[PDB]
Amino acid sequence: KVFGRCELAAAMKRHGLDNYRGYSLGNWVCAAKFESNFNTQATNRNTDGSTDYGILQINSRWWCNDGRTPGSRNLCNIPCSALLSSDITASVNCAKKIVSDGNGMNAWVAWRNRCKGTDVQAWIRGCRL
Ligand SMILES: [Cl-]
Ligand SMILES: [Cl-]
Ligand SMILES: [Cl-]
Ligand SMILES: [Cl-]
Ligand SMILES: [Cl-]
Ligand code: NA
Repeated sequence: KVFGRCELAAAMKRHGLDNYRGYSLGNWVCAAKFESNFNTQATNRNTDGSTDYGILQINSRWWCNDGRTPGSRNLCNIPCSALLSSDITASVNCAKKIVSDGNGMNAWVAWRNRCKGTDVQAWIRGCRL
């Protein structure tokens, strides 16, 4: 599913991400924009052989099981395919664990490089929330 901007903002808020660990909703929308262009089916292989999955490009090295990432963990206790669903529940619940891991949203390199320090409220501007 390719979400609309405000559609995704509303779904993330309903799933409790708004201000989660202090990160306002626009941070999460901005991260999803640059990780996946709001496409739940996005996948991308990493140089180390792991793969990133879903709207927030969650990595099989630590967070989900895809059966082909040697030496990895599955700390969200989910198949990586669950992160591709039209229902964002699994991606949200896993993102909550990731963002609590110590480095906050810096875990998402694209958030650090493209969202951090910017006017992230622009990502939710105009949305009925
Ligand atoms: Cl957009
Ligand atoms: Cl915001
Ligand atoms: Cl594996
Ligand atoms: Cl599995
Ligand atoms: Cl933080
Ligand atoms: Na894994």
